[PDB]
Amino acid sequence: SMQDPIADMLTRIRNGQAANKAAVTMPSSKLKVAIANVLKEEGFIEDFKVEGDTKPELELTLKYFQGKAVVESIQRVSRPGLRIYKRKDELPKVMAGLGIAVVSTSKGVMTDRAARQAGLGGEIICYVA
Amino acid sequence: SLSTEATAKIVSEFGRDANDTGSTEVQVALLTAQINHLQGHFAEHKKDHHSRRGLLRMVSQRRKLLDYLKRKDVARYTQLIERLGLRR
Amino acid sequence: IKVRENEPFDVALRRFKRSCEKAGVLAEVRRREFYEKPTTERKRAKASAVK
Amino acid sequence: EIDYKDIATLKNYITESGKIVPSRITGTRAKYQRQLARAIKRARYLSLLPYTDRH
Amino acid sequence: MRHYEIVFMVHPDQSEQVPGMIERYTAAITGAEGKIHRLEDWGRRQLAYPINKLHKAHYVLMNVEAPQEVIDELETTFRFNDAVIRSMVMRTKHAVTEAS
RNA sequence: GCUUGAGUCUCGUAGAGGGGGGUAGAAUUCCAGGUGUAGCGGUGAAAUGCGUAGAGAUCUGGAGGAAUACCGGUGGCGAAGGCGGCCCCCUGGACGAAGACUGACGCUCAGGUGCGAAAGCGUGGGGAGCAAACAGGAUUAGAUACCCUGGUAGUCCACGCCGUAAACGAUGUCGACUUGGAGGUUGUGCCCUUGAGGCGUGGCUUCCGGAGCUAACGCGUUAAGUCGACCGCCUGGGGAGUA
Ligand SMILES: [Mg+2]
Ligand SMILES: [Mg+2]
Ligand SMILES: [Mg+2]
Ligand SMILES: [Mg+2]
Ligand SMILES: [Mg+2]
Ligand SMILES: [Mg+2]
Ligand SMILES: [Mg+2]
Ligand SMILES: [Mg+2]
Ligand SMILES: [Mg+2]
Ligand SMILES: [Mg+2]
Ligand SMILES: [Mg+2]
Ligand SMILES: [Mg+2]
Ligand SMILES: [Mg+2]
Ligand SMILES: [Mg+2]
Repeated sequence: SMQDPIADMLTRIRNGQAANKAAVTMPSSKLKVAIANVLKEEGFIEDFKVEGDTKPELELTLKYFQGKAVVESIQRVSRPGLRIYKRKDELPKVMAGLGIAVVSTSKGVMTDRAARQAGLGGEIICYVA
Repeated sequence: SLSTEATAKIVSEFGRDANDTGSTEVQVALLTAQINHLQGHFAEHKKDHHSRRGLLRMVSQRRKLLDYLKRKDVARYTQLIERLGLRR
Repeated sequence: IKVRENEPFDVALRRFKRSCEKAGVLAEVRRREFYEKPTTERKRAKASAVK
Repeated sequence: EIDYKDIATLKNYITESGKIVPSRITGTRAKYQRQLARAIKRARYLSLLPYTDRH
Repeated sequence: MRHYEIVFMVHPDQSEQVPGMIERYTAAITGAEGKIHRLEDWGRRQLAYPINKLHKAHYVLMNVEAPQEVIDELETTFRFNDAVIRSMVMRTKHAVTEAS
């Protein structure tokens, strides 16, 4: 039933945001981390944090610009029921360029801006603008 | 619903030490034991349709747990059903 | 139900009857059985008696 | 409440008629109003309390 | 081994048999190594309503710990026996003493 | 391999949860009798009906079946159906408090299987009250009705059928996330127990209400909000859930 963690991230964010909430936690995983990275690196959140050894624990700091939140929309795109894989020439570009799409390639979890540069493709995890 | 006395005795009989309560092999035997008991309950009555739901449940469980063990250690499995006496 | 009411007073003084029987359980049982509709009937004795 | 043999404590939870008294009158808690009934019923069956002012 | 409250009411005329009965039911229960935590020969008490015609009747409270088996035969002998006009074996939840 | 998902173990708690056996009081009808005497009953008004073989009314003693007043409650329990006197026996689930075991053993589920109100069917039984059918009396233009006097199946038990209901929250199951307020219910930790309590921390529930959602009504931490997994189903009305 907890069969898609990444959606739970995308949503713990989405919600916590719409609830003008500063913090947010969840059980972690290499895959969660690699994404939190891109979210920080590309600057949709302040910074993350994983506190624990036995039962690791992602922690994310939400950014807020003006009154609004920085993440205007965080949406799953691949998923257990139906998985997605675009090549390189067919990778998606969110909001015409603004905002971005997380994508896991054989050379790690990057953005579409990235993968395009890397010259390769992968599984488009989610969209974020 | 199956005396502490008896319930304990089986944990004692199927797992490592007592305390090894949740060992696969042990649950299966703990269920088995209740199921077989229950037969006499439903012998009389038979109309006790509600209680019956719990018993079927009992079996759905064991069945599931028994399949898991098989996938793990088919040795611990074979030993087990001989020992309890089921599958025919 | 019962009133001793000893010496001085010819006034009935049985207001106790408006404390249980009479149109109490007696208007109740008088007629249409009911059966599950009282459920609905009493679901207004509370949809009201909330305020 | 605690017991049906307590026809003493019990007798102030019924009307002259013998009918159990609603909880909305007695201010009694919930859990206990049941204990109370179930012990008035016991009292009644053991001819320890009338069902009825008819006796 | 389960406890029970247990109380029966013997017909007045047959009052004189109440002793022999208690004596008996006890030897019966203790017989199967069961304790006898309370006993109270309330004697002739007056009734709330008349029952079987006749008012007043000989009561006997009596808490016990004994197997769900002697409890059985008790409940029936209370039927077999016309002198007892009521009985009622009850709850349990550990022994009791004194009350009343 | 891991321990948090899921299981197992200890102790308890609440409960119209289920199956079986006993048993209680009140009422109705009936049988027998005491007293009593010309009406009772029923309606909107009436009549059919009942009563001088003594009715109704009152008292007493019985017989029998059916349901369990008060408690009783936006109370509780169960997967749904649905489950209310009391007691014992047998039994299912739920919950909570400690820690201890198992180590992903899970979620969902076409097909399949089981369950499944009332009516209805088969066999024996049982039959007080109620009551399709039917009969009589009224109303009415008519009255195959609604009202009245009767009353059979049925309603009750056993066993076996049927498998349907506006079987509804008209809202599939599971999981995660998201401001509040006032209750009801039921566990459990702590506090001069010094209050009939004081602050916590679970499960369940009722009423309001915020974002959000909605065609709107409305829903709103028990979502109709934000998300995922799986299943069922919809594709204009009629025809037809018919051939
Ligand atoms: Mg994974
Ligand atoms: Mg009678
Ligand atoms: Mg009579
Ligand atoms: Mg239980
Ligand atoms: Mg069936
Ligand atoms: Mg039927
Ligand atoms: Mg029949
Ligand atoms: Mg009629
Ligand atoms: Mg249908
Ligand atoms: Mg409904
Ligand atoms: Mg609230
Ligand atoms: Mg609302
Ligand atoms: Mg939803
Ligand atoms: Mg058809």
